[PDB]
Amino acid sequence: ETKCTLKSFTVEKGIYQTSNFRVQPTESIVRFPNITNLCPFDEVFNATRFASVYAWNRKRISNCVADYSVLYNFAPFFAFKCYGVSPTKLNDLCFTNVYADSFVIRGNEVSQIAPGQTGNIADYNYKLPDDFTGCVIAWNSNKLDSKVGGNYNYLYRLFRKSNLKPFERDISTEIYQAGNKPCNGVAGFNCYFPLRSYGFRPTYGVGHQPYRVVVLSFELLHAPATVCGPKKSTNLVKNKCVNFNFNGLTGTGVLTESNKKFLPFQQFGRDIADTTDAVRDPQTLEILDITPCSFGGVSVITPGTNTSNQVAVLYQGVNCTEVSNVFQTRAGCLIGAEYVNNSYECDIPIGAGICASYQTQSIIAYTMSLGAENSVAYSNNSIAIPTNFTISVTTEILPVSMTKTSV
Amino acid sequence: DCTMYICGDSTECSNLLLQYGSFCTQLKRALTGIAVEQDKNTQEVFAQVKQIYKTPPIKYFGGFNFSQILPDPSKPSKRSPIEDLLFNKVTLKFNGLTVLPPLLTDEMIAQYTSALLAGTITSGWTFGAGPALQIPFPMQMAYRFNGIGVTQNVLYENQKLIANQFNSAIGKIQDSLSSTPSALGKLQDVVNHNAQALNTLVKQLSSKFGAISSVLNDILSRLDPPEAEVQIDRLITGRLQSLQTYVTQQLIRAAEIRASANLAATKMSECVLGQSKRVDFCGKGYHLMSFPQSAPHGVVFLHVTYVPAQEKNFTTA
Amino acid sequence: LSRLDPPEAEVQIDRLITGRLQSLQTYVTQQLIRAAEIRASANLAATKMSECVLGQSKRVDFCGKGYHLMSFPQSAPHGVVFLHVTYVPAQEKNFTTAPAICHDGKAHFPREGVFVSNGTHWFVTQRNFYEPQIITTDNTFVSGNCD
Amino acid sequence: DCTMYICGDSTECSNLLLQYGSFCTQLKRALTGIAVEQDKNTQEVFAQV
Amino acid sequence: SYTNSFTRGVYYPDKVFRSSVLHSTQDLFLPFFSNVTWFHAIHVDNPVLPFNDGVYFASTEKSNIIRGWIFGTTLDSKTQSLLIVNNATNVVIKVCEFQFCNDPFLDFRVYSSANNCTFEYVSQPFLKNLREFVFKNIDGYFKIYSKHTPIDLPQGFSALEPLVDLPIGINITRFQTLLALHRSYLTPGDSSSGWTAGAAAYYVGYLQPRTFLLKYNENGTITDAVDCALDPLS
Ligand SMILES: *[C@@H]1O[C@H](CO)[C@@H](O)[C@H](O)[C@H]1NC(C)=O
Ligand SMILES: *[C@@H]1O[C@H](CO)[C@@H](O)[C@H](O)[C@H]1NC(C)=O
Ligand SMILES: *[C@@H]1O[C@H](CO)[C@@H](O)[C@H](O)[C@H]1NC(C)=O
Ligand SMILES: *[C@@H]1O[C@H](CO)[C@@H](O)[C@H](O)[C@H]1NC(C)=O
Ligand SMILES: *[C@@H]1O[C@H](CO)[C@@H](O)[C@H](O)[C@H]1NC(C)=O
Ligand SMILES: *[C@@H]1O[C@H](CO)[C@@H](O)[C@H](O)[C@H]1NC(C)=O
Ligand SMILES: *[C@@H]1O[C@H](CO)[C@@H](O)[C@H](O)[C@H]1NC(C)=O
Ligand SMILES: *[C@@H]1O[C@H](CO)[C@@H](O)[C@H](O)[C@H]1NC(C)=O
Ligand SMILES: *[C@@H]1O[C@H](CO)[C@@H](O)[C@H](O)[C@H]1NC(C)=O
Repeated sequence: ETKCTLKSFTVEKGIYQTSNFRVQPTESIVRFPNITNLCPFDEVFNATRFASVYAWNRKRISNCVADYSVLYNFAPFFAFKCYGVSPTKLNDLCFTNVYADSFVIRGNEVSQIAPGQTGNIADYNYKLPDDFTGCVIAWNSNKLDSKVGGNYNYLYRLFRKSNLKPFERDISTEIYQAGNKPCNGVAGFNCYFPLRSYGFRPTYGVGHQPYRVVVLSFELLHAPATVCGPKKSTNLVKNKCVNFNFNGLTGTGVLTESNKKFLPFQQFGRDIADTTDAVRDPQTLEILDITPCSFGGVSVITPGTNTSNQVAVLYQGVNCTEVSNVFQTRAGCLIGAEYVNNSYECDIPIGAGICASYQTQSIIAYTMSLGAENSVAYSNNSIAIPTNFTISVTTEILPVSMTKTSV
Repeated sequence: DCTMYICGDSTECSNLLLQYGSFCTQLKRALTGIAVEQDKNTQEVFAQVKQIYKTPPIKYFGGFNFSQILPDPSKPSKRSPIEDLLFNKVTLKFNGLTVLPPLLTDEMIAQYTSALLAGTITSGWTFGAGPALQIPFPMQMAYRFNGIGVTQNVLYENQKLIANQFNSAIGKIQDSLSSTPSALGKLQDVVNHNAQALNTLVKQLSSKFGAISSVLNDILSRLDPPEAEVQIDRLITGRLQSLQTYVTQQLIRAAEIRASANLAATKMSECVLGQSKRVDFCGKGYHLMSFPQSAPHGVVFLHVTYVPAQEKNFTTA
Repeated sequence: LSRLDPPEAEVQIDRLITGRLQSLQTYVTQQLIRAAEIRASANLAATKMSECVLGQSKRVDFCGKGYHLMSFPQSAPHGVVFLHVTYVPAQEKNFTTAPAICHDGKAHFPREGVFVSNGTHWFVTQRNFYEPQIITTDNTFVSGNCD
Repeated sequence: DCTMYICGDSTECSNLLLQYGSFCTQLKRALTGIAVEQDKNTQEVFAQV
Repeated sequence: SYTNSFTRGVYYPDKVFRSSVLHSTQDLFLPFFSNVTWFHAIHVDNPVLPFNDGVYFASTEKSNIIRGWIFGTTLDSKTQSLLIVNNATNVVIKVCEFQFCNDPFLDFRVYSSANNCTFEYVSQPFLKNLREFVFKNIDGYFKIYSKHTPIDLPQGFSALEPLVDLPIGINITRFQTLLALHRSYLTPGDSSSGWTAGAAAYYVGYLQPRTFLLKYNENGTITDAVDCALDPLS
């Protein structure tokens, strides 16, 4: 690694920094607040009495977390057809409003509740838009909406001047003026009643029994969305740097207990360097401090390939309690060398007064010696007078000029 | 570390940063050069002596008192009261910014200072030009007075007065340093500048640099890879420029500190390890001797100056 | 300029020019810093040449470690090597020292050097070489009594 | 002055520069330090007496 | 009338904790030592006030004098207006497109004849008895800041906490206060009222975009605040 960093094959003697040591997270946790406001989907699909097809019951759903799974608590429905969206990823998006339109129709008229298709139901009673992005569910309700004598309470419009518009309701009971003869509120020739009744009876087959159809249409206007899917949750982790996703605040670190009492309106805290230091738990009222785990820099203390190949590793600025003689210093922690107790001349600097060398054998690590020890006897009646002279030469090398270059 | 400073826990970001070139290969090399230079500057001023000297057990040099500059055996840390006062007055985990402690700690520099003090008190100037020569302190003072032109009689006769004046000056210099709170300004300004530079380099990560957000995960979790590769490039370029200007400031300040350390070593060699004939290079006035004192990021020289006074008019020919 | 069209390659050329200018401004800054460093080093070397080779200086370690005598320069493709001749004392010996000598009621002090004693004897010597000489009036001066 | 040199008489340009961080702050701090240093260098040579 | 707000009108700019640090932020605040309107003699001749950049409602009412608030655009037909009605133990917040009269009043909830509702946000009720409220609407989020502090505006310091925030955005340009009386004046479109009761005074102060430097102590509460275009020392 040192040869790759220095881009050479014969490294010299010294300490060289190559890379940095990083602890990778094992798991990943995601904590979001509780799910409380379940939208009233149960009261729409499991109601007591549904309305007619022309007077289709419309309910608006907003400001609530919509659990799209409670929709599959019963399961014989043949028409769970979603248009423009997928029935699986419905929990991976959010919409501003949810319009639920429920109505009872015949069995042969279930296919008519679809964008583009025409007939007798989706022409004068309840028409769907062409670019409809939603879900149409339909299920049989023979046991609940069929009487032996006849359930003539459900009405349906058969005649009308012109077709309806997308999401339009008509509750008029005026006589259909078929011919040129002006009708005077009475029924007869060229004057027919538009609203007819259903003869729902249990003796019917499978195409004329009462079928309940619900249409869930999603609206995503420019207004902020208030209907999101159910958020997931996980468990907590202690004494280990993992990936936390606390209510949008995403990061990597160790979540440790502390005594940083937060205020009821705030959820997280930033330090002086604007770095996130503490964050509340979206489940329990308890403050958790975020701490970076083992992180620093690795350095190879190599004596050079000229002598030998035994090298030593040094993690700088990080304790080596977590992830070859291990020894802890004040400038880091070195492995591959043994701490010697006798101070010698410093050869390879490490830090905090520790130097490495080759004893000759293995890499050593010793406190650097500042020099020898010599204490002269100070006396007010003694002196040291020289006798001999020595003429020595001293070399002092100093650069003068540089390499004149131009681009 | 540009792999962590610019790219916070992202592999594609590191792959794109490796494409920029070898900016980090020279940035971390210049930083290591600055570190080696700062570790070497601490050895040209304090490590001039070859052998460590000690003070005699009898603390009677002839009338003078050096209790404030010699190490105190009561305190576990081997320092002097002046060094303790200077140490208790200098007020000292990130996204890839580490700090390396120096090689020579506050104890080895203290031992070097004590050795230099012993050499300049007991031996005089012979400890810095060859073998150490024992000599009484009053005779060293007579030598230093004769070196500037003053005869040795005024010292051999009025020795008690000079000793009392030196003791009074040594006692008053502590109060003078403790009175003005801005005395240790040259040692605090460098630490303040380093702290401000580090805090600014860390804080500038929150800047948008023209992008939508500063965190890469928010960009890469709200947009598309083809539309979230130019917003990451803006942040990469901004952080690279913010690190390049930081490296430039560090280089300029390292050159300034190198010049200051060279000047300090020259003054240590020409004032402590001997007497110089320069005017204001070893104190304002007639220099006699100089005592060094360590400090977490510098050295304090106490220069003893002999100043004439109470002059009178006379006729000259 | 051969794969992409002019109106869409202009932004790429602009980005390349910006990158190559940013990579060159830093080089110019490094060159300026190193040129200032070399200028300071050359000024120091010229000062040492003038104060060590072209004369003798009284500085301690500015013309070599010890007592400077002379200096010889030597050229080098990018610098200069100064060879400083240093006089170092050695083979020191212990002697008894005294500030002055009281004789005839007067305290005499030495002119140059100090009084050394080796046992029931006193001589005058210099501060750099042991040369025992009899205490005479030439190398001594009276400055009062020994009171 | 960063506000006038880069964002001359443009409020939107100043708002866009504000998100760039403390580059202008450190630049003006370095300029003030240079000014103080140049004002101090004139007192170490002429104001010795 | 017109009085001065010496050192009040501050709130938490964001939902983040800070400990013994200084934070400078460019937000929408009320300038210290400014000219705020003190309408104490207007006992319901009460034109609606604008809602350009938020309002600073200060109340020293004796006991349950303020009954709610109205925030509209034009107070006409088909105009989204957010109404808040504070009852004894419950509050009702809705957004109605119905037209309102000159001075809506509560007597038991007949405010106007027209009725049309789009959304509803009922929650916990909001309300030497100083009550400060700061109402703003940014990023489509109608935020309110509430504080109940004992004691006119004194020279003390008290921050405003972001109690409630509603995800709804309207071009709010109106402001209506709701008083209380016992004279039993029905309002089927009435335009005048009045009854001998306690002191009624609603402060109105317009916010401005300014940079404020807040100091957060070890407990994470705002104790010191500095404006940046007031005094040279600031
Ligand atoms: C979420 O529900 C769990 C289990 O009922 C409960 O312990 C926890 O306190 C709830 N969280 C909140 C914020 O109410
Ligand atoms: C390796 O060691 C040999 C023997 O001392 C020496 O001649 C040579 O210069 C050394 N090379 C390096 C690169 O240190
Ligand atoms: C490293 O951890 C050990 C075990 O707790 C501790 O004794 C030592 O002081 C630590 N060193 C540093 C530098 O934190
Ligand atoms: C030096 O001064 C200190 C404090 O003033 C005193 O305790 C000590 O005894 C003195 N030493 C001598 C030798 O006078
Ligand atoms: C010498 O005489 C001058 C002129 O009268 C006077 O100003 C000065 O103070 C005198 N010097 C002393 C030491 O008295
Ligand atoms: C002088 O005497 C002392 C004490 O006996 C001794 O340590 C020292 O070496 C002597 N000096 C010489 C030059 O012999
Ligand atoms: C001291 O040295 C002198 C000089 O040679 C010599 O004459 C004398 O005898 C010496 N003293 C003793 C006691 O030997
Ligand atoms: C506030 O405005 C009113 C009317 O414009 C004026 O009479 C009053 O003096 C102003 N007060 C201050 C403090 O400006
Ligand atoms: C009126 O106050 C009562 C008493 O708490 C409360 O139960 C009721 O919900 C309130 N109604 C409205 C419309 O605020």
